[PDB]
Amino acid sequence: SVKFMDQKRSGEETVYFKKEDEALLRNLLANHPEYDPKYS
Amino acid sequence: DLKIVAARMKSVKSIQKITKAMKMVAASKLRMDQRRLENGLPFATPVQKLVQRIPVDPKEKGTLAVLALSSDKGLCGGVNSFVAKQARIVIKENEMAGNAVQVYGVGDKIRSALQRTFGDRFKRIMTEVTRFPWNFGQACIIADRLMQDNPARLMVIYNHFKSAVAYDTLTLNVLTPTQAAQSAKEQLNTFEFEPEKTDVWKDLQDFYYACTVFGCMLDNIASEQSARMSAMDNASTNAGEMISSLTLRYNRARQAKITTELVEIISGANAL
Amino acid sequence: VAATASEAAPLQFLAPYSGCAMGEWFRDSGRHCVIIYDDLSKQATAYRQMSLLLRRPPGREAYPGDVFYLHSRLLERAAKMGDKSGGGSLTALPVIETQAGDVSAYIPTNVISITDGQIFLETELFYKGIRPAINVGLSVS
Amino acid sequence: ITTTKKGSITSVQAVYVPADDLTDPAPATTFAHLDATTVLSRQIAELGIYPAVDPLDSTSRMLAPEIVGQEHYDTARATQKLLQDYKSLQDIIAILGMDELSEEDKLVVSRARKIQRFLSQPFTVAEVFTGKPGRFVELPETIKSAQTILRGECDDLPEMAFYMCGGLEEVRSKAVKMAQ
Repeated sequence: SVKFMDQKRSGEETVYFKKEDEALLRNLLANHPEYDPKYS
Repeated sequence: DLKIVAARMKSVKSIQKITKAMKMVAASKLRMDQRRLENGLPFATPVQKLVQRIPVDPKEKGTLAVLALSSDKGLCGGVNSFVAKQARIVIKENEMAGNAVQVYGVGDKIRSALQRTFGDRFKRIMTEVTRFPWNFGQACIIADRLMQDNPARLMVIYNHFKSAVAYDTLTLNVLTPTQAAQSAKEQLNTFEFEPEKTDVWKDLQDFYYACTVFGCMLDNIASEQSARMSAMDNASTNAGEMISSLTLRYNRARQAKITTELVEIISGANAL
Repeated sequence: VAATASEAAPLQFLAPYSGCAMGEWFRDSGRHCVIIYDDLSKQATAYRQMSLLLRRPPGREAYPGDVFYLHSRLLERAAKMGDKSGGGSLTALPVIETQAGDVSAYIPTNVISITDGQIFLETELFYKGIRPAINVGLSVS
Repeated sequence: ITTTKKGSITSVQAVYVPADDLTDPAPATTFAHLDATTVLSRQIAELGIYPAVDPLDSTSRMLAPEIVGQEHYDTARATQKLLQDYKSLQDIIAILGMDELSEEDKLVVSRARKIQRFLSQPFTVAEVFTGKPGRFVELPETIKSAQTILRGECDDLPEMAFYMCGGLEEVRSKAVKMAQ
């Protein structure tokens, strides 16, 4: 119950925020071109 | 030991608390879902009855398409279990005669239930439908997807919401254009169609598909919420029982620790 | 045979043995007698008292190791003598009080390892209304 | 107690465990001297299973494939894996329920309950307080039955058909009689 809940929580959070990080990495360089090395 | 039992008690107490909270939340959601049903069922019943006047035989041979409605969240009791059971029954009954079966689904639970056994028959699956409130626009998309893949016979599996503590699984043999062209529609001759029947039938049929999906999904949602409340009740009760047992064990271990430490001190004091 | 709470601990430690000695007369004579002990655990507590006051080393739940020998001395006298030893008998219905139905404790398990049976009683069945509250899946013979 | 070049002593020792505590010094010390082990449990006896052997705490040194065959070894290890996978779900079944589980886990639970009930034998000496006659069971029949239960050739049968039946022919006959 303890290790069960802890590992379930860790996996769920990991998956959710991995998806979100994939989307943010897709949409980053457009909205912040000052960091984009294409324009440097 | 002690740390083990204490940690377990803490976890189970948290589980019980969250379970009661989710119970109240599900009760509120069930109120709103009953309201949605009471407002949105009259929109669907009339055309369904009008086309159900045309009797559909479920023994017809042809490419069957099974639309199984389900949920995306867990802790819904066992409604999706019964849905998938009925779907397996239907597939195993209709695949013997030789009817090539296709499977459409709504929700990830039916997908997880039937992936290993009937995953070589899926055609199109939708999910994340219960995030926002159910609406006719959500149903029209699924109806259009069904019509673009026009099969010879369609079945719809869902859960009827009888009362807050009672549901019922059903299967709707749904009419299709192939089954409509094979009938002269003599049963509708009593009805005066303002446009001619041949011109209005395809639109009445699309409306029928949409209304069917709409009503079926509303009933399934209500049944889901009722089962969720029941499951939260049972889980909180079981958590209380486990808490009682763990409390007994904790007190036993506490007494043992005290006695052991004290005996150690005394034996070290008398060996001088 | 009364050895109550106001009485000293040696008398509680004895009284079971005195009752068994009174029953041995019927057993040897060929007469049949039954002895009931209320509760044996109290006797174990008295023995624990006398032992700790003699500076002896405690053990599990502070009970010494000579508790099993105590109860077994007491209970092995209950016997069905043979055709040549008169033919008498001596039953024994010892009684034990648990705490929250725990029979995985030390004294209950010490006595279950000595007896030829078990009659269990529950608080659920006694609070519901079922009286005598004799469970049947746990009770054996 | 030891086999030597002169003769041999096989020994079968019953070791009490006070207060159901296996961490007590006496059984803890005794574990180191044994070549084979059989740990009985009260949790399993309350389910009516007899002999109440816990097959996970039980172990042995004569299970390797260099002594027994690889079919025996593989069947035993598959059974142990199954029972451990069932043990790992006890908490989530007690709190939430079987409905939360997937289909693989449900199949696992079914086969684990079946193989638990199948590892239950009515002895001859128990006839005095059980009534049912004794059932001697050879080893190859046990292995075939375990193989069949693990493969999935006995999922159609009920769960209470494996209780005190010995081999599988008795299980199928009892399932037939229970169909009525």
